[PDB]
Amino acid sequence: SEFELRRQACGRSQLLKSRVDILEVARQFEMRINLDIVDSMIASAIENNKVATEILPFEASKLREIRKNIDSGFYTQEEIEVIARSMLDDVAELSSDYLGNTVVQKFFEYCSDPIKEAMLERIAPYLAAIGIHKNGTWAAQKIIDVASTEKQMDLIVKHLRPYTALLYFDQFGNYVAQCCLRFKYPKNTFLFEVMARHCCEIGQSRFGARAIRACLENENATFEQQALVVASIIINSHLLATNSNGMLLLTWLLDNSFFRNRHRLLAIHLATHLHTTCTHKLASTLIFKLINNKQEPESRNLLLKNLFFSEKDNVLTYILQDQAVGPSFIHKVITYGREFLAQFHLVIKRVLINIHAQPNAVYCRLMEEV
Amino acid sequence: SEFELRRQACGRSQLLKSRVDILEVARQFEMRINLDIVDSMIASAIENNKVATEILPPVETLRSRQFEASKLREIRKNIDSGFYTQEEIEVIARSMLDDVAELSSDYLGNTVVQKFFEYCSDPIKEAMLERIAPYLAAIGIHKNGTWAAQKIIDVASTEKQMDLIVKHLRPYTALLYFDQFGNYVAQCCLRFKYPKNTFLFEVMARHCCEIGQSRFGARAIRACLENENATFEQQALVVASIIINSHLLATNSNGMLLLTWLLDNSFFRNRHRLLAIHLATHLHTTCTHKLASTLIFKLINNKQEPESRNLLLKNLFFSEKDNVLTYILQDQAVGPSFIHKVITYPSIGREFLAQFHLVIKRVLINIHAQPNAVYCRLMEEVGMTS
RNA sequence: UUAAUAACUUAAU
Ligand SMILES: [Mg+2]
Repeated sequence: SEFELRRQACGRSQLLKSRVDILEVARQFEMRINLDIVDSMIASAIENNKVATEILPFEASKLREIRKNIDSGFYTQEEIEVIARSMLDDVAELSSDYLGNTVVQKFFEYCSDPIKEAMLERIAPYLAAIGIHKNGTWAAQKIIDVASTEKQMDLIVKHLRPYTALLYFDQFGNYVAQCCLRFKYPKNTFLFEVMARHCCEIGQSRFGARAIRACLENENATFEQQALVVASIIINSHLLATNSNGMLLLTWLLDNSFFRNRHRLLAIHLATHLHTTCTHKLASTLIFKLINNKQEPESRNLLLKNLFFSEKDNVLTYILQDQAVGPSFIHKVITYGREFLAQFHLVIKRVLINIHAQPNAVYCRLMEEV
Repeated sequence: SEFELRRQACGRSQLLKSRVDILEVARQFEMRINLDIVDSMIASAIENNKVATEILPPVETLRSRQFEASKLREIRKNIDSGFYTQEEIEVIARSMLDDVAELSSDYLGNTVVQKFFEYCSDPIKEAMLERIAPYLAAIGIHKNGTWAAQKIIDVASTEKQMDLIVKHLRPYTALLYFDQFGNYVAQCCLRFKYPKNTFLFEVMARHCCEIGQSRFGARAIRACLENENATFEQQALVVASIIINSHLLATNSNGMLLLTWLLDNSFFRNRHRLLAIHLATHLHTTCTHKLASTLIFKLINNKQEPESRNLLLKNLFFSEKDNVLTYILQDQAVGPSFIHKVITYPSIGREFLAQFHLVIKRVLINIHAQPNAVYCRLMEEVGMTS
């Protein structure tokens, strides 16, 4: 699957490793986030290990008349329910039918809850498969959108949870996932558990990253749910910054977010990954945004210490030994003080000597600046 | 509105005042013109006074736009695939009569409404048109809807359809000519032929000033006059209206395009003579305007039209108490430069040249014009200084 | 000789 490929390129979940670091970041937001709620979600995130590999899956005239008579008000609610109960053996197959999907929709709009629960009991094991179907997705979102009882939501949550990651990857399934935000806490929690645990894999997909943004901006996400996923975004920022989709989440985090200390906490974490981020074409752009920001001095200060005044200049050496990104980054960073500027000038000159750096197109500007 | 500004810079219509002068210009056009038809057009032009100030779109309702988009995509997809009967199309169209007016301006709906008029039979077209006609003008000036409005007009096959279009477009006709898209919507009605397309020429004659001064209306007038469905009476009505508005058209490049078209047309006889006769009574504004004076200068320099340059020069220099020349030489940026250019042109003579020199000398003295950069060159030409 | 198809910025029958 696409999940298998990104799971291989992400390693073990940062939520598994840094359960205590995530709890601290959520605490260190200074937003009064209840840690017991956050930890229990990390608990249920680790508890629920069922993760799916793939998603596994009455002629035209007769269906049209059913839909025609329902739209015409020609039916009683009890008359619709007799029809529905007589099609339970087929209602799952119909949910993906180009005509059946419109009928199953009408069935859920008008039947009473016990019949909706009877239909859903036959559909639930296929809801994720219907959810990614071009036709079926209209029925699956309608089913979730009209889920009114507790028995209905639990059935949807139970049979969607193993496929929640795979849904975020899908052009239609990620909207099906978002439909579950209606359930509110605690039923919609499974969405944020999956987003936090697989923030690396989901964040690197074209749809999942955009669906994460949507979930975090949703009015039914509690602060704790937001804090859990955002903290996961932060401790994965060194991985998300390496591709455009992950960068979208980080861009969203810096700009369109109300989280206090997000800039500082993001910089603090990225300071231990300066060699890889500042040598990557896209990640270096973010590292510069964190330093160039004048209103975040603690970030720029900690980022500059780890950048130039390192254990043995190994951080600065790695960056300047890179060809396509490294030296351009360091030259920029400095060319935007005067006493402080010469102090950085001193450290750059030492590394370029030990690099044996030639003054070709890579080192023209930087060698002149120091 | 933007219409209010064009009429304020035009004044009241020259068609109302000079109803008999237009009839005069129509005669001296030669041609096979039935003169009585022209006057009855000026009559219908003045009777029909219901003119709209603005163009209002159909009120927008609330739609689940993505369920609506999928529906329209499939309708267009199945029509293009021939999977639909003409009856199946008409069933769908009849179910959307409450919606065709608002859909006509939609990015997708406009393509579907087009197909509906291409494929439905005439009763269903008339049924759709009865819902769309009061907004056709609005649809007509929409960047999307104009494709649907022009289609509806181009496929108007019955008399009931043309009359509906003419009925519900006439109040907005002037507004359509002003619009970058609506002016093509108005031209689509030229297909209707005489006498149904006459409303286009009535509006062009009454509002010749406002329309002829606009980038799109002036070019639309030129297109209508060159259209194969414009009778000689319709051409003469509008061209004569252009002549009696020449002093206003000559003040911008769009109206000047109409006058340059008329002169280079060579189909209307006595165009140069009739144009100069009218422009001789408006020498104050033309000879002081940057662009209009260019035309007046061309009308005199033309040696092959001697009668025109004689009437122009008599009214230029020999006016009551010198008020025409006074106004021109009182102007700074255009006036004096024009008179000097008229003098220093070897086509006047010498008996008349001294007569012109006398009056200009008298005006500049009675103006108390100083010999600065404006009047230095001209003052030496008549005496004054050296 | 003035022409011209919307927005969205992850949607879709
Ligand atoms: Mg798009």
